[PDB]
Amino acid sequence: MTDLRKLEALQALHAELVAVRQHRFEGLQVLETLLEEQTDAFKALIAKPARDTKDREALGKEPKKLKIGEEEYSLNEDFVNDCLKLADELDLNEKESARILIDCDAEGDVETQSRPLWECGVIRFHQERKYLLDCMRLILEIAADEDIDAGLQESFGVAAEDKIFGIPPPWERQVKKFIPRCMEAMKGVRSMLQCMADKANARNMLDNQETLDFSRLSLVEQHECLASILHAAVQRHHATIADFQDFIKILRKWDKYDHFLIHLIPVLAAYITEFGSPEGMGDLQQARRLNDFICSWALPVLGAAVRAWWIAEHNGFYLDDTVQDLRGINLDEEDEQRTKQFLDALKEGAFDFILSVAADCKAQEWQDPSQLGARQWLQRKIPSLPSEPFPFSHFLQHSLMVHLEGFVDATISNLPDVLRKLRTEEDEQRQLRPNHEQDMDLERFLIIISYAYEGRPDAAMSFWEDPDSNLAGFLQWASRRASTPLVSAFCEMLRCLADNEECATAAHNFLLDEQSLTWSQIFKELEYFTTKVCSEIEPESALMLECYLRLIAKLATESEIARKRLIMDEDFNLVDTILKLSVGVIPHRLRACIFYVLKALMIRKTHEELDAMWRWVEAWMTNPFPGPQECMEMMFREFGTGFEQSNAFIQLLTTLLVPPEGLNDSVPFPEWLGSSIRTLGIEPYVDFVFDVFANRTKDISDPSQLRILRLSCLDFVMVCLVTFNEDLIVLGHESNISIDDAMAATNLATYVRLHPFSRVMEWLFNEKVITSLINTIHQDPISLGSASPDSPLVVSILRAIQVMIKALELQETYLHLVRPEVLRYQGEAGVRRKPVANAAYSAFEDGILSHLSLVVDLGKYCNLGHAELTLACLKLLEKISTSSRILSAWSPRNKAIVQLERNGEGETISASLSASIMATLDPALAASGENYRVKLAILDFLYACLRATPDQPTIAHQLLGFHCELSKLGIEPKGPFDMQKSLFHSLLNVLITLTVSEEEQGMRGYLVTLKYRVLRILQLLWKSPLSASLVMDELRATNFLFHMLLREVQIQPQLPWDGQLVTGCEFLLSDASLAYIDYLASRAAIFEYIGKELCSVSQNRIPSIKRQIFDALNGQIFPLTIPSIFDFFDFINTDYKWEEIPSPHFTYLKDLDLGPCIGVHYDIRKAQEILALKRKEYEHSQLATPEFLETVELEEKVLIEWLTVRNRANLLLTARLNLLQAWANLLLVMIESNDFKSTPKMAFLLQALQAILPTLEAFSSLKSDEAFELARVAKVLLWKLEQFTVGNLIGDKLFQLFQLCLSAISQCSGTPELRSLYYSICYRYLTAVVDTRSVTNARARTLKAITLYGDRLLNVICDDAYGSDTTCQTAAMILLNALVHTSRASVDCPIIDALNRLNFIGVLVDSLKEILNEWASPSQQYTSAKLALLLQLCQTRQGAKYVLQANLFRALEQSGVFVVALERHYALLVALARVVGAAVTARGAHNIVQGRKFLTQHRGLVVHVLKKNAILAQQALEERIEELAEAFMLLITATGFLEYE
Amino acid sequence: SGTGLGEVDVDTYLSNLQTKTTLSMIADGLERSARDFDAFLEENVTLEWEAQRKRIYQHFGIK
Repeated sequence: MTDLRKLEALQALHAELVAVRQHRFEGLQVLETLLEEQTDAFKALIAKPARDTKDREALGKEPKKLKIGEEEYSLNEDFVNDCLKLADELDLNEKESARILIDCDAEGDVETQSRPLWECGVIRFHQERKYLLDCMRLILEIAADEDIDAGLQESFGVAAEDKIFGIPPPWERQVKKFIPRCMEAMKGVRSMLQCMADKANARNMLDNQETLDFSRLSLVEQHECLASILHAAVQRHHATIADFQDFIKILRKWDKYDHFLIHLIPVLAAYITEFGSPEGMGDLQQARRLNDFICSWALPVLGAAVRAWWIAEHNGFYLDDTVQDLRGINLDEEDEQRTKQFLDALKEGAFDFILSVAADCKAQEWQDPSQLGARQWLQRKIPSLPSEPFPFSHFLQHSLMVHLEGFVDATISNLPDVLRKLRTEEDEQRQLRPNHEQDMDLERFLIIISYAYEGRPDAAMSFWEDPDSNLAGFLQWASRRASTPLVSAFCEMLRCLADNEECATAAHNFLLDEQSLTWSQIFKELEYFTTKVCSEIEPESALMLECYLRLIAKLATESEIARKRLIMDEDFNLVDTILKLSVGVIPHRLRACIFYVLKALMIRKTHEELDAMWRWVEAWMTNPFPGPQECMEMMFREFGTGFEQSNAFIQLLTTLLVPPEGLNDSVPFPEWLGSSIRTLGIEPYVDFVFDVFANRTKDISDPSQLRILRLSCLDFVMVCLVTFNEDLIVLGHESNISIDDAMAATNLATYVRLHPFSRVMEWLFNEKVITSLINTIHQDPISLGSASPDSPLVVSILRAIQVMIKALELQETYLHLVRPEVLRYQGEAGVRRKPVANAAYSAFEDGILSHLSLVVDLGKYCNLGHAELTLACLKLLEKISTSSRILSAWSPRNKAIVQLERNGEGETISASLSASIMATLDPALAASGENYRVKLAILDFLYACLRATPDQPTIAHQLLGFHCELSKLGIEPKGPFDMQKSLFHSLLNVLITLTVSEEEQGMRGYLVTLKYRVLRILQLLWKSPLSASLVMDELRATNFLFHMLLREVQIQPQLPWDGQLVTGCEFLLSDASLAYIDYLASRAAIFEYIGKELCSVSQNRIPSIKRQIFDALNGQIFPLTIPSIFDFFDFINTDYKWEEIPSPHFTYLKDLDLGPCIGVHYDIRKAQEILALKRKEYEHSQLATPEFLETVELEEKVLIEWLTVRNRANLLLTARLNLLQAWANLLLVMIESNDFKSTPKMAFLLQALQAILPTLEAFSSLKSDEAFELARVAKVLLWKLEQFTVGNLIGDKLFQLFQLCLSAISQCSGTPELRSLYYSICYRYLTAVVDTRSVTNARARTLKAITLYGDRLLNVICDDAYGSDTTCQTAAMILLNALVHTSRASVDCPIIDALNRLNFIGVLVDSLKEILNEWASPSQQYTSAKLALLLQLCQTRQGAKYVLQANLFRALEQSGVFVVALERHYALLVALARVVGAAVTARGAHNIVQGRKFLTQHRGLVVHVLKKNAILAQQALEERIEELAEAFMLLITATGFLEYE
Repeated sequence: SGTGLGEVDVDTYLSNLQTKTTLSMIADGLERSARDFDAFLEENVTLEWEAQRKRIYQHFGIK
């Protein structure tokens, strides 16, 4: 929007500043326009108007109407009370509080948080200052960024100078400075916090605790922002002596140690650096006065640290006598004074306080267990923090480290003699009284140095570039003979000074000899301690050993030369020493450090290193100084005690299982591991890991340690499982022993027997494992909500879900190609193994189907926002719903539907899913947008849940907002789905508001996939009759099809797909084919839904929606216009030639067919193996193998594409077909169910005819699948039939269509159904259209068109007659009658002669026999049409000769043929008598003999009919009898039987 | 109301439409054949001897 309030404006400004900070300058003008609107806001940092009594009285007198600026509002008894409460809580003016509450009400934040209005007002008031200060902080930070353009760096600087500091720019120009305003603001914030704490303690000594905590967080953040702004202002040299004295006085009056001091220490540090150090107002006259003034305090350590810093920064002046004047001033006196002052400051605990502050600054919730107890062995007497949740930022830590390293450099380059004398005094004290422990000043200082130089290689390199500088000098001097604490501190410093590889290599080269410390003395001391332990130990020795181990591990992890040298050094033997030391009696810390050192050494390794490591491990575990089987388990149980050593050993094992090539054959361990002794190889290790993870997880009290151990175990299991070849074993078991030789079989057998995958699965089939897993996944929601995305709990849950997924995937492979082989091997050979699996649990689902809270926890974990965790939970739920045993146990009433209806879990899950799918996505990060991935995962889950077992309800129906009842569904009153607020309605909304028509690219791909998945889900819900009625009701009540049509887009060969054109050859190979198929399926589903709804509305006899549907279809909306249905018929185009494909030459591999490749799906591997075998045979033939090889290769690179192309093409084809079918169906529903007049719609009929004309002309005889769909609709619409032009056009189109039908009939194309459709189309044309110069011309032209084909078509018509099909034969029989009639209408006829030449009359008359057996029913109508055709021929004079030569008199006798059944019998008799009479009377006196013979042989029967003639069924029977009598009388009078007498 | 009231499905709707079209075509063909036959008989009998053809038989055969 644009009319944003204060909160929204500040939020937008903060977002723009953060974007610009992340190297995104797409909002420069936006920032320039925003900074001008909030100038009054940036002028004053924070200021709350004092509570006025006038406004209070005015609000309390007439709380009816309020006027704020230009707006007016109405006040009520509740809003006035809220205003008064807010003003009393925050002591804010009534007007400002009223404005804040009006803004809160307008924004409508009461429902988003569900809290009192006054609490929301307070939250908004805090957010105001929060953002107002964060904007200034980010502005000042960007103004000093060196990695950006100088222009913007100066623009932001001048903007901050003009707005924040209120100092006008150089091109222009009572007021108060910025430092006093900031100081007053900080004082007010402190007083407000104090008053809030006091009032809270008074009232508590509720539902507002979280609000108070958030307010305190906002206040401390605002204080930190103000401190950073003040530090920046001081660094800009905008301070004076008055502010310095005021700050010093405020410090002297400090009461309690808290985060405020840690936030203000940079302020005074910068003050001293500007005034104290010669890096600013270097006035020696003022410097001496400041020194005399600084040199009351409520905390002596603060004064000591301040004096030490001032002395360290002031020594820069007393260096030379050329840059400044030092005349008439003594040096030795001042030197001794500063020395004694610094010694006093040290004795008071300056460095101790500095170290405590540095430690409390980086206080992390969790720390790596590889550095436990490090830098935490001192005697700290400074009170600790209250442990309240006040986490620090990153800029503050950076500034603190910068200041610390600067102070270190100053102290090292200015006071070397001080450190020398301090070290000598400490040494003398420790010598003259070893029983006592001297001060830790030097150790604390070295630890502070280490903390300063951490993660900053740019500054760490300074200690190695110039080896003859002050830094390198002190580094080399601090390595001489000293005590254990100093050596430990130096080792820790070296460790922390190895953030990269270059620093690690530099430290390695500096420590070794090219006296100072050397590796020789280190290893000598190590061997001495080893021999002493093996033939007590003091804490100092243990600390020294731990420090040495940590340093070695860090060097090996960072450097490479040291890792490659020390690992195989013959003079050191580090591995031997650490192994001899570990086997001794020592705490677990040393063992953990040794394990971490080994891990570091083995983080990158090769075959020889792995072999040596395994050799040493076996040698030291087989006889550690009692049989080996006992010693190994003793050592395992010893290393299992605790968590540090156990976790370190687990990590070492996990690292050792990684192959040297990195993350397929050559399992990462020697195949001969444990061959000497009778051991299973590596199985004992996995067995111990699993039993520890299963049983020894109860002795861990620290939740963090338990989480870390579980994460390590899950990582180990995943590393063991991912190192198993699945496809390899499948191909082996398939073709190795059955096709290939038995040579490589031994390799696969050994791989399957030695790989721990089988044992891992066997353990996974245990109840302890799944119980531990479901307990770890089962945690309270508050922990996950308050935890960090990188928290160990989330990572452990993710690893557990991944392990479960991998197990569910590989359980089949295990039970099939692992279990039987292992069993056979154990039965044949001699192996002693202990089963750890449950025989009852036939599958992995048997052990977990008894846990119902798992799905509940998985669903509740969806409202956390973690993309990976959400996707994992969705995949797990999908796989669970896809199984069969779980749903068989749940629904054998049910257990799942009741589990999710305990405390409204389903409702909140549906709400979270709706809020997620409603969340927008990033157009740039389409395929990477976590939101889109979560949406696709949810859609796939719903699809899989609805597709499996659709008849019976499932969890999907409940999540959609339906009342899942036993074999029944329903909706509840006032429920979420009833109020149109549910997952289904959310999907509908996000679908109708989705636009795919773009300009930069056009027809995007991922939106198409989203809508395709949504439509698939909708179709699955519709087809299910259990969830069809309510769905249709809810859809038709919201005008879904209307919104869909409004969102439709026309397709044309010009609009490209994702910037790619369709005609391009790469289209078939690119991914646009998927989007095209998806769009086709979407159109098909939309057309199907429209047709179904139209049919339903039409069959319900209600014009309420009928006329609306027809208006939307015609292109008008009551007016908004839209393309009609005929416009969407643009996907039928043969120009692309999807069927035709250019076949390359393929000079070689031509004989390689796609037999074994082939639901048209040609597998590529079936041909890949064939071509590989052929290439191998060709190479073995040794005939120009190297040269032509390339040829073959590229040939493959062709055929692969070819294959895929076909597949793609095939898909497209069927897709089109589907769509077409749907369209056809829709069109049918549009023709029959249409009560509207016919003359107005005639235009649409002509348009459809014109559109289908080219389609039929292009697919007249190509394919017989779409022809049926396009011909049945034509047949239908042909029977449902200014005016002169319309009639002429109709006649022309019908005459044109009549040609292709006869063409296809003569060519014998398609199946009998398509031929019957063509026959009907031609029959309704030759019977109604033709039946007056125009009529004669049309008849002659049709006869000419028929003669053009001639007997070629009559032959097929006769062939398809009296055949297998029942309808095609009758259609052909009727078409023959129509043809002969139309031909006679034009004394002879060529059609009868052609039929006689084809021997059709002969077989037709021969089939007359057994007519009684054949005679509503299809056979009845077929025989009726046959007799009608036969009678039609007996009317012509020429046909008489052929009908007589056919000898039908002897055929009608063998049949023995001579109220409704009687009517049909009389009708058949009438037909036969008519045929006989016509045949007799056609020729003349040549057939009278046959007539007389027939009348004499059948005398008497005709007499009954002639005497009979002399309610509806009765009249029909009488009419049939009359017709029979008339036919017999005609036969008699034509034969002349009277003359015979 | 809606969602089904003595209604049918699209799969059966199209089948019923096709069956009705086929039955109507067969009925129209039968009616046209009958009408053509009746017209032919009327044209062939209207020449002469309309009532004599039956009177000769009524006189010869038993009335």
